[PDB]
Amino acid sequence: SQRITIDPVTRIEGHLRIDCEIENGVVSKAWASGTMWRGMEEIVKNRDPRDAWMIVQRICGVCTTTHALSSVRAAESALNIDVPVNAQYIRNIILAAHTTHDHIVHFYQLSALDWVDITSALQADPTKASEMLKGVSTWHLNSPEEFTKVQNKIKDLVASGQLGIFANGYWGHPAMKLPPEVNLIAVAHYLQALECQRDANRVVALLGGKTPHIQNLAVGGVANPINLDGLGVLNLERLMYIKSFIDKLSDFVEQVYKVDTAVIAAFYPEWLTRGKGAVNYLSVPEFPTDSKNGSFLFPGGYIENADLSSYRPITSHSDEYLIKGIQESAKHSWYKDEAPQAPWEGTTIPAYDGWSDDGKYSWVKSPTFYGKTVEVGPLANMLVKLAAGRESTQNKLNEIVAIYQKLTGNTLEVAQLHSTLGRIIGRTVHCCELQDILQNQYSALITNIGKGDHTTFVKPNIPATGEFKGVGFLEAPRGMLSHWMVIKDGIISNYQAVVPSTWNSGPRNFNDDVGPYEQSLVGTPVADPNKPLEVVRTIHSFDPCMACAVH
Amino acid sequence: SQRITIDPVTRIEGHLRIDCEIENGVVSKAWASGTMWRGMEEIVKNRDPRDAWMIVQRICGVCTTTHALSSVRAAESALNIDVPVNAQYIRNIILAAHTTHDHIVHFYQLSALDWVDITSALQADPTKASEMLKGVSTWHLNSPEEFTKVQNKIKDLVASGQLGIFANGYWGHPAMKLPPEVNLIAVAHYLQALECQRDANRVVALLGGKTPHIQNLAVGGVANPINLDGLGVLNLERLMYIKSFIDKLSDFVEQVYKVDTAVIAAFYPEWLTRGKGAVNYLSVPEFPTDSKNGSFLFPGGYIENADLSSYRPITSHSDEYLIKGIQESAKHSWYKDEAPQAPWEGTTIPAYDGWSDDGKYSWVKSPTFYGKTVEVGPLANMLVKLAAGRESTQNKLNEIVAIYQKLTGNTLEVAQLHSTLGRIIGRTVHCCELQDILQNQYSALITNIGKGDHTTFVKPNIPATGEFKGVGFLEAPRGMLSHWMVIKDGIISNYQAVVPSTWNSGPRNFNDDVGPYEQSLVGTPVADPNKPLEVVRTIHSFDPCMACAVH
Amino acid sequence: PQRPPVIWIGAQECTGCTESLLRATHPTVENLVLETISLEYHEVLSAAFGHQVEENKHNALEKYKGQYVLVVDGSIPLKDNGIYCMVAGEPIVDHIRKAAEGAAAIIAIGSCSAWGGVAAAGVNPTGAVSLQEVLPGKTVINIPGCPPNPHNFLATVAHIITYGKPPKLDDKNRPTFAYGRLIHEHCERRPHFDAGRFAKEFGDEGHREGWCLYHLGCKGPETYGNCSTLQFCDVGGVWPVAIGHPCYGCNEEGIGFHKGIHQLANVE
Amino acid sequence: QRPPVIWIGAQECTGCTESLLRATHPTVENLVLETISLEYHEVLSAAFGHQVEENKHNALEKYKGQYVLVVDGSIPLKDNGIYCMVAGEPIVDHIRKAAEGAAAIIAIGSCSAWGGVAAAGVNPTGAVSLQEVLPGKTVINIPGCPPNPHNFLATVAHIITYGKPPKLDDKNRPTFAYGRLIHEHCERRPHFDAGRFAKEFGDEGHREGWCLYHLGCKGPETYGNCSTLQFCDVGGVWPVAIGHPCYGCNEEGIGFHKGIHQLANVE
Ligand code: SF4
Ligand code: SF4
Ligand code: SF4
Ligand code: SF4
Ligand code: FCO
Ligand code: FCO
Ligand code: F3S
Ligand code: F3S
Ligand SMILES: [Mg+2]
Ligand SMILES: [Mg+2]
Ligand code: NI
Ligand code: NI
Repeated sequence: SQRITIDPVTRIEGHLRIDCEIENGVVSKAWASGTMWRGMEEIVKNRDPRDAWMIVQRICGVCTTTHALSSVRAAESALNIDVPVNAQYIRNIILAAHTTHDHIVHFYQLSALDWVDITSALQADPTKASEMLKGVSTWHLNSPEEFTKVQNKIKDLVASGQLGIFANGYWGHPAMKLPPEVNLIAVAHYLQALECQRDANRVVALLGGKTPHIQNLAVGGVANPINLDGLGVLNLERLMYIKSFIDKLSDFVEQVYKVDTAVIAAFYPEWLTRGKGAVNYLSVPEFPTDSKNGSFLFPGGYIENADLSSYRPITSHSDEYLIKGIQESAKHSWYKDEAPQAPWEGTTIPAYDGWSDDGKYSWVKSPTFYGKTVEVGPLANMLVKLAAGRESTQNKLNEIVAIYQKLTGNTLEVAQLHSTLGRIIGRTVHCCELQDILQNQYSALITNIGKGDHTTFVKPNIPATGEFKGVGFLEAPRGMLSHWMVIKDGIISNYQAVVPSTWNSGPRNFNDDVGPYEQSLVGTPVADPNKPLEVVRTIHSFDPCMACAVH
Repeated sequence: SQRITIDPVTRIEGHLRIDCEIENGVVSKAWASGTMWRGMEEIVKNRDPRDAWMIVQRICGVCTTTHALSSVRAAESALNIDVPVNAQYIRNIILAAHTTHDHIVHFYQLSALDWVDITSALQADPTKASEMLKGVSTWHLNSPEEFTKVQNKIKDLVASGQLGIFANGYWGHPAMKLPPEVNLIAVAHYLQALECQRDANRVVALLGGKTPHIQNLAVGGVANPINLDGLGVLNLERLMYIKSFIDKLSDFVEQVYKVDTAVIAAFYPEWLTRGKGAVNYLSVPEFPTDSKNGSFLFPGGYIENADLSSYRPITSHSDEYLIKGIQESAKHSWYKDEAPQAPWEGTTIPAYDGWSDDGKYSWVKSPTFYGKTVEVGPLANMLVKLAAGRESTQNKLNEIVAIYQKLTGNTLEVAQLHSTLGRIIGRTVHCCELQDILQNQYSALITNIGKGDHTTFVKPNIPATGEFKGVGFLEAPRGMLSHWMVIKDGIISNYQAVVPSTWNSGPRNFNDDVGPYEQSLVGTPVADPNKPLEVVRTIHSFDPCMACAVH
Repeated sequence: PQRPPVIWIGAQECTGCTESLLRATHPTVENLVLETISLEYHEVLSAAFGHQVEENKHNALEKYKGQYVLVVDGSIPLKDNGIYCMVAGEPIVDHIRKAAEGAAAIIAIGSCSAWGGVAAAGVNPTGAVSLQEVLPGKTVINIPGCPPNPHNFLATVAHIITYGKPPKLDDKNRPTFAYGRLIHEHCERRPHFDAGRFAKEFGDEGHREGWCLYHLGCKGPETYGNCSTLQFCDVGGVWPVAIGHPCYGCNEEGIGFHKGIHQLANVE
Repeated sequence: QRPPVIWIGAQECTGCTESLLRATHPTVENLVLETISLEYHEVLSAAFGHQVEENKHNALEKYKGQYVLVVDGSIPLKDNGIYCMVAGEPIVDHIRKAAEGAAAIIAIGSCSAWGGVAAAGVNPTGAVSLQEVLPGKTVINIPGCPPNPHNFLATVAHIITYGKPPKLDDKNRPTFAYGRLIHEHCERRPHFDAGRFAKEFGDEGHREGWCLYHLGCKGPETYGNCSTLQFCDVGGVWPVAIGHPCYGCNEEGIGFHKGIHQLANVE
């Protein structure tokens, strides 16, 4: 038996340590540890409810927008405010555009170097590389000339002797299976991804006021002033500009990101058979389009024991079954109170005592849904949409499967999606589907303004006595997010965030049950225990964000 | 035998009428007529010399910057002002970036549809088109996928039944010689050109304050405040932004525009043997780099009777040989005073009397140099640079010739440059050489600011008595430009612009000698006198600007 | 799907107003002409010339009677029966009046067509006038500037297309989203004006600190526009004052091309 | 050879790194391939664990006296450093080690510049600024949450091109970016002067682009370039232009302390 530690895990957000026991070259047990805490729940306490969103947005800058939107939703929940529909359209466009940036950066900048060997790209024939894509993609930047320019960029970096962030990589590792040509294609797409994600954040910026960290929200709606005839406000010229960036995203997402996801599956099919983290999945509906905080464009639900046919739909952010099920434990976390807590009654009292295998080992809490461990995020969101019979999701998945079948002769069944590659596929499907959300919500906004509705904000009143409670749900890039606010005498008396990477990365729980990261690693082959690339491949598939997980 | 009129000539700036006598299927005699006048010379009279540039910049928006720069140079000449070297660097970057925009748009948006049949592009095989460019260009956007997307835009436009500006063009004309594939390539490059020209204008905007019509000049230097440590001024961040756009221009210019130029010659080699406009050529040196309005990066000179070996160099904008040679006549123009006039003594008294074949037929004056007709513009500027033995020019021309050689098995000699295609080639060479000017001047500016020189402007004084004469020379995109200012009692008492299109488009002169447009057309074959595409091909090669020609 | 037709006629233009479109990004000129409109006539870009292009124009005026947007850049010269701008052997004033008869909307793009501009300045050698002066019975939408930001025009056209009527206009028939406010009543150097922090000469200490340009002759106090907010070229931070030069008042009749660069503006 | 940079994240939210992904001059790809050699950065590094820690150690030795050290996030001092542990050691120890050989040291963002949000209120972890943990060193502060990335990139460029830092104010902030109050260069100042104020989001004044002072704008007490440089290089994008007051995120004692709607003191 051997014990390894990976600390720091890189190409994530934040500070993560992973430990594994390895028996005969197979992981037998794992531990996930968030190693940094700020106490953002305590920082926001005792403030005006209207102020929380600006503070708690700073939980994370990778998933910027998400905590801001969840926080305003939580205050609106507590206060019983119906958000104006134009404010929903604007919030929706921001979240969809943000999530587009986030997923593209995850696939390329964070994850690709687990699966791609840059030094092997130097041996590639750029013309053969381009020929491999004929009839596989219609992307306009897969020419031999593009690939040669990229290859030369790699050659020049290597020749400098200053590899920097590309140094001491896992070049030549036995788990690296792509041919030279495919490694070169992937580097070219990594660089092209950077332009696409920049366009996505231009959308976010024009509505948010900047990114990272948008500044256009309010408890009661948004701060954007809609006036087609106004100078210096959100007028038709500004809306046209937003539209010009929305229109630039689809080709790369569909002709590059979607295709590359199918191809990675084709070359790494064993990764459809490992990295299962849970048997229960949860997602919330997202993108409300009515005047009453509902009519969501994307559905939500709960899947128990992987049974899609008996899933429980969730169609409302006020769903009592959802609300009542959520608790968090700190039995194996560095906090004082250990019994499972509903978040309106939550505490976050630090109690660090160092690493212990069988005791406390993480700043992440352990969330459960009616006492069960649950995986959240794009795998959950995709499975729930398939359980719902959402045709858009079925069709998009089928497009990926078709590319995979062209390359391999094989199909993918739903069982194969409960895996490391399934999780990556779910994320890609999400990014693809989000492009239609953007078109839909831009069109909805233009149409609604045309009917004469320029309303964006409903001013709240906050009773100066009494105690009342609200919860804001959001389907973030990494899964279901919830912010839970208690107001007493007009100020925040409790604030608890239960964040998607909390669900997935949390340590063993009150019943010593294993959470998704830790469970997913059992069975992972490790060719070289000094260089445990296989471990990082599975962890990265969850898109860890530890500032989120811990806050 | 018959007489035709082309009115309006399109795909030029401004209002031009061309008449041709056709005998035995060939043009035997031609007339060029500028059919719009504004009287810009009169509008600027009696004003403060410092104000002229903002008014006379509006002579033309295609060649924006040029009249602004020539005007301040004229005032500085009259006043004996030495322009700060930082102001020269800034003026130079603006002119070079502007000219890059201007030449790209001329070749693609204005000229390509004389030589390219868009209907024929529908018959193209995109894969064969891409295959034709292997080993001919390294451009990254010549894939079959790019060409297929472009072909589908054409197909969709044609399918809509609304061809708009592409309607009733010269599709299937016997003078159209490109294969389907090459027509498709050209349309793809036409669209790609639009991106490149937009980048060039971003360089201009960041120094000029906007474009069209920059607003950063002054008699005495520039209005840009240089302060690396200053908020809201020309600091290092703003300079880095400028550089980011300068760096984006070269690949298109070198790998698309330069190559297409060689390809058009390869397919239309008879156009190397027609369209000679003159036997005398003039250019002025450009891009001063010292503290006394000299040390030009590009050379100037005068070539008489096509003899490069005995040319007269011009190294100074104060050269009395250059100054004393220039006169204009209105014998065949719609002005009153007909004898040749030196521009400091020039008049512009309108005397419209309608079109007359043998009398007055144009608002353009007829310029001469020591009594001779002269061609100006990129052909002149290239020939002068070759006469000067400029290695950069020789080497760039040789690259175009090598591509032509590879495609045809034939070479191009200097005699073949005195032609429609030679003129086009000169323009492309200029655009290519300008990218090194941009790099050189950006670097010079950075280096000079680093020495502690932030000076940009020296405040002029203007004596309230006395008469002072100044001339400002500039090598504009279309050739040598000069503004001539007389100051008397503190105000402009005479102002005369002699503009490059005036030299080339001017009507028969005081001795009834034929100017370059009119001369160039003699001998042009015309297959269909109702659709005289061959005439427009030659005329477009000069890049006519009639707002410039007439003012 | 059919695109709304546009007929563009240049009178005494410098072509700067057309060239503004080549800087546009929303839409780019290529998206404008392929997706947004059908540009039925434009002499700078048309494949056809001479008789063929004049046939295009007559056919489009007929086919699209009552449906096209007519755009004119440049001033219209009336002196001597219109001969200072002749196209296809006829005065441009006549081409413009004929096209105006069947227009659904009419736009004067640029100061020259909006109010005469530079072409009508000084002694006005050619009797240059505005488009509204040539078309007294018609509502002309004025989009001034020399040239305007192209999106001042493009968003006006978009409003017509998307919502079926022009944008809201001021008393000079200028769209309020672009011309509704004095530059000086939305200028980022106003704090410096208020404090008496002025540049006195280009390159001086105040100028190099980004102070107010009023004493350099800034016409922002008497010029309506969006130059300080929308700015130019969509790169961020680019308008004449930001670059270091006073506003000349090019948008505004009686200011641009009338007052000296260094002449002081009246302040309300 | 390109100039070396070592980037260490402490109690960071990663927004300061993310700001680089919006940059255009240079873009992040040109930054890392052409402008600098980014020798350590955990968000982008191919290597992980023992390999990446070996990379850092090797770089600190090879480039001793030459590298720019950048830190994002606050540094927690409470309970002997244990609120941020990397590779089993308090981040304050990794920072102090890396600072020893640094040619220049930059605190990117409000958290590293002055403690920021992480140090607000009750300050659960005893979070402090980079300057507080490196008393012997001159720390260049580039505040904001996050700053426009070019406030950082043009500071680095100045070091690279001209061989010294940009001019700094008395808080060690570059004057090109932080030399003036937002309110002393804000395009809504005429409205302020005229008493033309938005009173509520969506009201008539708000929908005419009027001054946001009465919504709590902190422009009068916040140094920065948000009204001029703005964000994202698309033109016209900063919080006030979008319709929301400045919160004072650049400025210690303003952002994360004062309520959004609390009025600023005007000088
Ligand atoms: S308004 Fe200005 S840019 Fe437009 S045509 Fe007149 S002079 Fe040219
Ligand atoms: S005078 Fe000009 S620079 Fe000064 S505040 Fe007014 S518009 Fe701005
Ligand atoms: S300054 Fe702001 S964006 Fe940067 S690490 Fe701190 S919270 Fe995040
Ligand atoms: S209070 Fe804010 S919006 Fe108003 S002028 Fe000052 S900085 Fe601008
Ligand atoms: N996505 C995201 Fe961040 C995490 N986990 C949040 O919420
Ligand atoms: N180039 C240009 Fe315009 C002309 N002719 C000028 O000068
Ligand atoms: S000169 Fe014109 S472009 Fe704007 S800044 Fe003044 S109105
Ligand atoms: S909140 Fe921050 S980003 Fe600028 S506008 Fe105010 S300092
Ligand atoms: Mg929590
Ligand atoms: Mg003249
Ligand atoms: Ni996050
Ligand atoms: Ni011109």
